[PDB]
Amino acid sequence: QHYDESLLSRYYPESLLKSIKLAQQTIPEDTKFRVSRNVEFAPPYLDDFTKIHPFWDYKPGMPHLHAQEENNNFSIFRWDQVQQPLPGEGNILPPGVSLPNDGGRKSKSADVAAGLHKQTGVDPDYITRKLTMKPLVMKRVSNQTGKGKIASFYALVVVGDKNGMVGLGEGKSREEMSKAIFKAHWDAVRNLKEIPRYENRTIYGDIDFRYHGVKLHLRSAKPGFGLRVNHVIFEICECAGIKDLSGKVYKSRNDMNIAKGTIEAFTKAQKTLDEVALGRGKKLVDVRKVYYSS
Amino acid sequence: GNINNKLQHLNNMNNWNTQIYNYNKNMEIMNTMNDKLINKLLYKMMTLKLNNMNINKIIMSKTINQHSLNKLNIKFYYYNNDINNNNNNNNNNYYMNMMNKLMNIMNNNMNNNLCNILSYYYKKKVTIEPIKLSYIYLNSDIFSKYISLNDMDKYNNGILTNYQRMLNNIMPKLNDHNISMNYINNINNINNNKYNNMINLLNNNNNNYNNNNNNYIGNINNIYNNMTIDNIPMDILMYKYLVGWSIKFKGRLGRTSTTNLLNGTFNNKKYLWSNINNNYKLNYIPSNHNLYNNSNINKNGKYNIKVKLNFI
Amino acid sequence: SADLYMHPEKWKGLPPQRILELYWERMARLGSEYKPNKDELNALLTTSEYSNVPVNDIKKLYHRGEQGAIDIKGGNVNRDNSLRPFMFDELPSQAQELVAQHREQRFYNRLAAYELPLLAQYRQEYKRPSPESHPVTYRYTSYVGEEHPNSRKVVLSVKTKELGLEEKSLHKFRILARSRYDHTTDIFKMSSDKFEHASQNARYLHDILQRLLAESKDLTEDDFSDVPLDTRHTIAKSLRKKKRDYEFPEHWKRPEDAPKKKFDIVDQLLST
Amino acid sequence: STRPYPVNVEAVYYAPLKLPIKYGDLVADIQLRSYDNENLDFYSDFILRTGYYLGIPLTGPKPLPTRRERWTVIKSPFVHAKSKENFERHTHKRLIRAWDTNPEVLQMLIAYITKHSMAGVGMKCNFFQRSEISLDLGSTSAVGQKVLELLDSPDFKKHLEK
Amino acid sequence: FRHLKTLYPDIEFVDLEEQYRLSMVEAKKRRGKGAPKKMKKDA
RNA sequence: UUACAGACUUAAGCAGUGGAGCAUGUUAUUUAAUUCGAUAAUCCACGACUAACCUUACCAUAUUUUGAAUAUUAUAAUAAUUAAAUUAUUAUAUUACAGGCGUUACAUUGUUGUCUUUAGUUCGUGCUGCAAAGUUUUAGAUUAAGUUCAUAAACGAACAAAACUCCAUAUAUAUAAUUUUAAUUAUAUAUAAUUUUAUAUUAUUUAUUAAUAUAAAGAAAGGAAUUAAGACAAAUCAUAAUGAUCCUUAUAAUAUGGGUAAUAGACGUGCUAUAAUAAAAUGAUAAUAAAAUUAUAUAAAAUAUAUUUAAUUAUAUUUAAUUAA
Ligand SMILES: [K+]
Ligand SMILES: [K+]
Ligand SMILES: [K+]
Ligand SMILES: [K+]
Ligand SMILES: [K+]
Ligand SMILES: [K+]
Ligand SMILES: [Mg+2]
Ligand SMILES: [Mg+2]
Ligand SMILES: [Mg+2]
Ligand SMILES: [Mg+2]
Ligand SMILES: [Mg+2]
Ligand SMILES: [Mg+2]
Ligand SMILES: [Mg+2]
Ligand SMILES: [Mg+2]
Ligand SMILES: [Mg+2]
Ligand SMILES: [Mg+2]
Ligand SMILES: [Mg+2]
Ligand SMILES: [Mg+2]
Ligand SMILES: [Mg+2]
Repeated sequence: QHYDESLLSRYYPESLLKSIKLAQQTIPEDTKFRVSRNVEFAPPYLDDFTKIHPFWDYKPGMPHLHAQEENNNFSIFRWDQVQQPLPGEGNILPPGVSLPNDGGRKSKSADVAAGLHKQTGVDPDYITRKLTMKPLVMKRVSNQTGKGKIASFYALVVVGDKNGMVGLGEGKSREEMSKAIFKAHWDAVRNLKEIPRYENRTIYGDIDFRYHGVKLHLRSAKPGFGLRVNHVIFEICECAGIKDLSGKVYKSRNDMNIAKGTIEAFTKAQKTLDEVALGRGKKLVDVRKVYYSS
Repeated sequence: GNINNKLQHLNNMNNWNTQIYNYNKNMEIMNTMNDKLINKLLYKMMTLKLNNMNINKIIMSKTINQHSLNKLNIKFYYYNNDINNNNNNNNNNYYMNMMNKLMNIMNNNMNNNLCNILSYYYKKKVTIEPIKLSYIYLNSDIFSKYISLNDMDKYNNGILTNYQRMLNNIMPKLNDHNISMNYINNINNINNNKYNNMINLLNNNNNNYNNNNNNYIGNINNIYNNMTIDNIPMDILMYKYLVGWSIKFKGRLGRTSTTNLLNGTFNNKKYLWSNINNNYKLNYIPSNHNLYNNSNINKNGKYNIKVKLNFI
Repeated sequence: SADLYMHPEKWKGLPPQRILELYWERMARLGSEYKPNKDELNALLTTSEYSNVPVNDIKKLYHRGEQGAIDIKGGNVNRDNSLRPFMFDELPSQAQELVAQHREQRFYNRLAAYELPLLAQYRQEYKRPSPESHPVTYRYTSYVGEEHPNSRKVVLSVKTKELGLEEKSLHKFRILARSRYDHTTDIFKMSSDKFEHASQNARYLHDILQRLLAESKDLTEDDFSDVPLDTRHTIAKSLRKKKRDYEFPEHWKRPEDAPKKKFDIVDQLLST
Repeated sequence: STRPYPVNVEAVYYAPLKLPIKYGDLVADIQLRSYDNENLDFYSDFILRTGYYLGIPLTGPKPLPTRRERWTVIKSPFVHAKSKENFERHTHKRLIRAWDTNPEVLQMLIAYITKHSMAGVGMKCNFFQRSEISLDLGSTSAVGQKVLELLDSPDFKKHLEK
Repeated sequence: FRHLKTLYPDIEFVDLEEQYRLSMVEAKKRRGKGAPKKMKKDA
């Protein structure tokens, strides 16, 4: 289409009007333009080509194959910065990717909390604020293969809220011990269980429990007695919220099997007074508690 | 589509470092020899010293010699780590560091610019365009030269456990499959936006005899409605994301030892799920892969650094 | 102005960035021939606020250089950020090559849109040389942007029957041309690259043409009418080119078997 | 009213326009050569656009037969002449012809397309000038000179004496 | 490279290949493996 | 130590090798020197895609000594700079050296030869075992073959693939004012198959199946590249490059000539031949190609001589056209 100078003079710069006038006197109005399917001269988008893009066009003053300035008339005298910054926002961050501005600030507890919430539905706040994690076993194991000995890091950890909820988790990693502990912490939260506690301080009576080769003899204790037990059992009691306990381990004292045996004993070897009362149809009275009641 | 657009494929002319055709074959051989010699000379002009203990090594890629009918343009990428004044002040605005002095003799110096000297060597107008790369892992040539020449104290007694870790956290591990599928969806959207524009411009009628010969659909604006420079160009550009990188070492660092570091993807799925077709550079190197080797000399002798990058 | 950077006396009153740009231009354009100037330093001190650089430092930096800045810094130990993480702010060098390709395309598109149309001012109507007054054709060759020996070559070709020679003189002309005349096409072609310049070679062929024509038109002594034209050179050339000199027999054509256009009412109705 | 896109901008998005040949006087042959087709074809398209505005009827780009050069090497540096690698180079060729144009306009075409040439493209131009039989003012070897000098030197004159 | 010290006096270029060679010469001198003094024609 | 499967391995067919002469490489020996490798597969027309001189690395004789480099310090000749000194260039001289096909591929870079494993590794999550560990159906089916498919407390991801490609082929569009003509072509772009469908038969895991045939549609029948690991401390320091060690009036440099071409035996690889399903002549309106080459050139036609009517073959004379669809 041929347009009058008035219309074209309200959209295009004066410097380009003469070229438009000459083209409208050389190309007849009845020209039937054909599309080339061999050579693509024009870009894949529409452009009047009246403005120089700061990125998609050659930089004015920069030397290049098609620079029209004389070699003594270039205007780039500083070379410490990139001449043509990326267009638009200034980045090419893929959709769904985040710029790693800060590195090394993640909290392993928050990383465990986010993953478990997405995989199991547990509350992230409880994991990151209410739970305490304590490593119990940290060693290196090895497998003999045709290529050679392959070492692995093994971590056994216990987590708990100090208010009845405790869990045991194990983790393995061929790379580093930190990865093994992360997996163990992840596993421990998934294995969280509630353990009965008498007066939220001790166990109900005494426990004689056999876990594989470990013989566990645990006795309930008076208030203010403290924890007088194997060091492995001590850590578990701290996480679980047991304050008073006495005990002795016979036969095997393998740390791993003491920890698992203890967790099993606290759940499978205890019976609350309420459960005993209901099962037998009898009333069970704590004499010490009644003595100080109204 | 991919090879018919300047933003979706690498021109085969770029596969060669000397881009020339002369009817006079002897002059072509001479120009080729001059490009190798100047490339060597430029490599010797990159090491600069301010004081005995301030030696700035600029890492330069190989030169791209664009020989047209009227001029020769020497394009190269360079990396420089400004270690002398890397402050937050504007003191650099009141003096020319050594790298600026070096770059200003290429074209700006009015009396002894390197372009005029070379213009007599080549008997044609010559221009030099240095292009600064801010990271050393954006060009395989610069990356290999840096390791070979600057990271020797890290792999001369085996590859440091920290050195390797840094060479593995350079880039976040982008998911090539979703990036490849995002690219293909954008192409389909652009292709379906133009077909809809024409279908509408035809159904609306924008000589019946002439309605069987001409193919002019109508106003350029309507055919390209909603296809501008602000949304089409950056979405179709290829080789925009580093998705893989392998750094190898070899030589004596009393027997030669080779250590190989491999991290990421060395393929492109944009070619599988779409009609887009891959192209081999020099007929043996896939377009996505850029491989370069750099050697240096230590107390024991020669050792080679072989780096390969996969940009999709 | 282009020469402003050479006149630091005239920088006073310019905006802050312009003065810094002129300070950077004088250093880049002079290089080793750069000598500190008071006027230049006076203007740079006026930019101590645009850059927030202490007015004292400016003076040191202006006289010391990079070393001065290293002292102001207090040390020369800057972290080695060679393996720093990528901030998705720059493009790979291979993608920068595809952007350069597109910068070139746009450069040519802009020339075709607004620069080529201006060439229509130089259109000249073809002043055709009459085919009868201008029968000779001189071919010149130019290898653009190259030194090529063949650029000197000039070729001269003319149809003998357009030379205005009588019958007897035309025969003598063709006899004396020998291998340079092709009877089949009637073309007399001679080339010369003996001299170093094409103009010299063009004159040489022209002079030979005048000499050959004069001898052919001087039939006072010998006309060489007894001597028949020798075509052995042309025959040898013909044997090296394949001759497809066979056409479909006319008595085999069956025009009555050709498809007959059918009647289409729609096309017949769409025309009215 | 939308933004008007004039015919000059629109032309860029379509195949280059060609002017009809009236007389058929071939005035120039432009042959372009490259080791790759992409720049060769793009540049050829640009020449047609330049010629149209200059008023030059142009034909082409006619593709001429591609030349193939071949080299066979032995991959090993010293021995093992049984494994040989193949290498090749292709010269791509295009012919653009100009008709019924004055010499001055033809020189403007060559000058402009030379100023804006592409990397790795070569150009040969054959110009054809029709002239009159008789013109006004028209349109010794080093070895021979030395021979005369040598034959006059005493080492040769001492024998030529008769 | 030898012409660069006069074309661009302001800039100080370093020839790493030449510099490497000179260090290897000094090292051999320290190990006693230096080169014998060359005989003079006058002798 | 068992059982599987694969190839591994023969046969058939065509022409050969092994025999003669010659060509060529190697060995051995000789020689002033017969330069040096490579030298089972994976050397032996190999390095070498051309050894009269050169090439050349060897021998004889004669000759050169900071030598081809960089720098230092002097001396000059020269041009600028600066008020005669400075700086530039050049030459000479000076001393660190330069130079070395000298040694070491078993000290190296790089490259290459040969074979072999290459539906396999690692990571994430899940699950089993107190645990080291395992991840289970399965020693799955099928194919010439990862070939194709199915399946299991496993499920994914990522690389090792394959494919996606490129070539060829068929077709379409564009380009050529169809005398640069081969339009029966040239070369850009695009499409096509990893073929598809129906029916009968035989097997099956019998069903929505394979093997088969039959019918129909189709131009459709062949290739390349495509990477990971390891080994022989396999070849190369003689394509170039590096360390160590050795030579420095000589193990460096130049010239003349010679040698690498020697000859008892032996070996590899070729050529020619030992005649009639095969050799030799002759075949001009000229039976029928493709791919290459021509500015450090390709050389037409013609004439002359061998040489005879002429042709043919060889060379000389002359140097047409073309630096090329
Ligand atoms: K001889
Ligand atoms: K060996
Ligand atoms: K697992
Ligand atoms: K034809
Ligand atoms: K010889
Ligand atoms: K016979
Ligand atoms: Mg001639
Ligand atoms: Mg003949
Ligand atoms: Mg021919
Ligand atoms: Mg034999
Ligand atoms: Mg000799
Ligand atoms: Mg010799
Ligand atoms: Mg040495
Ligand atoms: Mg020697
Ligand atoms: Mg368990
Ligand atoms: Mg050996
Ligand atoms: Mg020999
Ligand atoms: Mg024939
Ligand atoms: Mg002849």
